[PDB]
Amino acid sequence: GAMGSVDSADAGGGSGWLTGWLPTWCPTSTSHLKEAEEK
Repeated sequence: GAMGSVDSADAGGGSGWLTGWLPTWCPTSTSHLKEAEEK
């Protein structure tokens, strides 16, 4: 599985093609408090 790194927001989520039709390029991930794992 893939995972982001650091960003704020660009896309704002998905609806169709965003179901996995792009490379690691996904700044939409506004995460921060990832589960038990490497930060």
